[PDB]
Amino acid sequence: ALLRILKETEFKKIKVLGSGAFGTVYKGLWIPAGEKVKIPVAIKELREKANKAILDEAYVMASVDNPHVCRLLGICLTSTVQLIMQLMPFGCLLDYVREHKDNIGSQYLLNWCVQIAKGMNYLEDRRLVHRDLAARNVLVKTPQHVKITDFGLAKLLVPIKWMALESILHAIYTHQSDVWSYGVTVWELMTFGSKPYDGIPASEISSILEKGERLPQPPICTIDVYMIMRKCWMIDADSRPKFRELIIAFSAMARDPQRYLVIQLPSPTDSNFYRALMDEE
Amino acid sequence: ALLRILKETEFKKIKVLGSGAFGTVYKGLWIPAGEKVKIPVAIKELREAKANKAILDEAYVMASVDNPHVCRLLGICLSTVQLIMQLMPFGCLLDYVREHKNIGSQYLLNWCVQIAKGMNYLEDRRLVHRDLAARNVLVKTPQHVKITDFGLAKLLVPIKWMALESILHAIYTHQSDVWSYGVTVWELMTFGSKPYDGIPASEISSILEKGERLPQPPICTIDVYMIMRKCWMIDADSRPKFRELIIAFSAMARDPQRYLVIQGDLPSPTDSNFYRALMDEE
Ligand SMILES: CSc1nc(-c2cccc(NC(=O)c3c(F)cccc3F)c2)c(-c2ccnc(NC(C)=O)c2)[nH]1
Ligand SMILES: CSc1nc(-c2cccc(NC(=O)c3c(F)cccc3F)c2)c(-c2ccnc(NC(C)=O)c2)[nH]1
Repeated sequence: ALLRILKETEFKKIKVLGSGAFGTVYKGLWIPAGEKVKIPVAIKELREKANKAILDEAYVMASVDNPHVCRLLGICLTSTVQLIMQLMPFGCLLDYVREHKDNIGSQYLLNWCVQIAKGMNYLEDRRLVHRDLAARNVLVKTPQHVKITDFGLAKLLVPIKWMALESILHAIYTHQSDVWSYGVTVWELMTFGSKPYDGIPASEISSILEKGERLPQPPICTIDVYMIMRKCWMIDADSRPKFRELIIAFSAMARDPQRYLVIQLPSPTDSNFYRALMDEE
Repeated sequence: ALLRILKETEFKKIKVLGSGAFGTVYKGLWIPAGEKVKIPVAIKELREAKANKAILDEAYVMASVDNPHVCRLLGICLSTVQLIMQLMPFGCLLDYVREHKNIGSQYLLNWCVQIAKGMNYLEDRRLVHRDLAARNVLVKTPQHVKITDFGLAKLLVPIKWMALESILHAIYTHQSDVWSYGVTVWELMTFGSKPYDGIPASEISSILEKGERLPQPPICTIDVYMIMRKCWMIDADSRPKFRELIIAFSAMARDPQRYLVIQGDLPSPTDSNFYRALMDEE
C-alpha cells in the first residue's frame, strides 16, 4: 500500500545524475497513465536474491515516515531493479559542502548534524540498520532540510574508512556501528567534504584503529564537537553515544553555533519561499 | 514575511503556458542566489491596470491566505508586475474537464465541495473573488483543486459569469461569488461547455431579467440543478451561502451515483499515496 509497483511504460529515464556503489541515478519522468503530464522523479537502477525478498525489503524501505528519512516511493522489477523516489534538485550533502566550502555557516553544519541524528534515531526505533551512513548517502531537499537515504541497500546488494572496527573484523553491523559511521559523516561535514584517511591504504585502517589513532580534529572544530566524534569511535561498541543523545548535544550547540565552530540561515520569508515551492513536508 | 520580493536576477521565464485576462503565464526557473540549482516556478506577467505600494499591499493580502483549496501568492517582481507561485503540471480545471470529457460523479462532486470550501475560506477572510470560474481553478492533483486569482480583478469581463447586480451596477459581494460558483458548477457538469453559447454578452442582462437561465445538464439530477438555480436567484440574499453548499455537495458526494447519471460510473490508496509523495505533501 505504501509501495507503488510501476510498469516500464509509465516512466522514462532522461539524463544520468550520478552513480554510487549500489547503482546508477537518473532524472526521470513519470507519465500517469491516462494523463498527459510529465512529473519529474529520481530513479536508481541498481546494479547486479529472490524476487520475493527484493520486494519484501522494498516494502520495508517504503514504510518509513520521518522528515529526515527518504522513503522509497515506487519500484520497477524487470530484468533489473529500479527504485523511484522524489527528485531533489540539490543532490547529496557531500557535494554541496564541497561546493560551498567558502560560504557555509556554522548554523547549517550543526543543524545538519542534528537532522542526521534524528533520521538515525528514527531508523534505530524501527530496528533498521543502515550499514553505509556517509555524507554521500545524505540528500538535500532544501539547504535547511536533509534526509538519509539507501539504508538496507548494502545487505540486499565495502566502505572500510567509514566502518566500525567490529564491522571490518567480523562483519558485524549494529546501531552502534552506525554510530561510528555517523562520527565519520560529521567529520566529513566539518572538513567540508575531505576524504577520511586520504592517501592511507584501506588495508592499514584496521591497524591504525587498533593502535588508537583516529581522524584528526577538524580545523573549524572546538574540542566539544571533536569529543563527540571520538566517543563515536570507541572500540567498545556499547560505550559509544546513542543517537538520541547526539541530537540533544548538537541541538544545544546549534543554539550557540559561533562558540562551537570557529570559521573565518534563511530569513523567515526565504524559508517559506523555499518551503512553498519545494518542501511542504 | 509571507511575500518574497524578487529581483529580476533570481528568475527566468522559459516557456509560455497561456494567456488569460489578467495576463500571460510562463513556466520558469528560480535560481536561488549562491546556488547552481534551477527550481521550476510559475510566473504570471500581469497586464497593466495604482502605485507600486498599493500593488504590494494587495499582493500582501494575496500572499496571506492559508487554505488547502486556495492558491497562495508566493513572490512578486515589480517594468512589469510579475507574480510567482508554485508550478502545477496539470494546469487549470476547465482544460482538465474538457480533455477528459472519462470522469465519474465522485470526482465532479468532490471538486464542487473543494471549490466551495476555498470560496467559504475567502469569505471568512472577507475577500471577494470577482472572477470565479473553471478557468481560475487549478489542479494540483486530480483529487485536489485550488482557486486562484482572487482579488486580481479589483487590482487591475466575464459577463456570462456575473450576477445581474454586478452587470448592472458593478456590485460585487460574496453573494455574487455564489452566482459565479453556480456557473462554475455548470461548466464542470457539462464537461467544459461555454455558458450561454451564442448569446451576445450585451443581451445577457436582458435574458436574465426575463427569467432565462443556463439549462439543466444531461448528467444532472434535479437536486443538483435546483442548487444551481438557487445560486442564480435575483435576490442576492436568497442564494445559498458557501457553507451550505459545502454540506449538500458533501452529502451528495457520499452517494454520488444517486445525484449524477454518467454512463459507466476513484483512486486507490496506493496511487493516492504516490501522487501525494511526489506532488502534494500538503
Ligand atoms: C547515493 S546517490 C543518490 N541516490 C539517489 C536516489 C534516486 C532514487 C532512489 C534512491 N533510494 C531509495 O529509493 C531508497 C533505498 F534504495 C533504500 C531505503 C530508502 C530509500 F528511499 C536514491 C539520489 C537522488 C534522489 C532524489 N533526487 C536527486 N537529485 C539530484 C540533483 O541528484 C538525487 N542520489
Ligand atoms: C489564468 S490561468 C493560470 N494562472 C496561473 C498562475 C501563475 C503564477 C501566479 C498565479 N496567481 C497568483 O499568484 C495569485 C493571484 F494573482 C491572486 C490571489 C492568489 C494567488 F496565488 C497564477 C496558472 C498556473 C499556476 C501554477 N502552475 C500552472 N501549470 C500549468 C501547466 O499551467 C499554471 N494558471
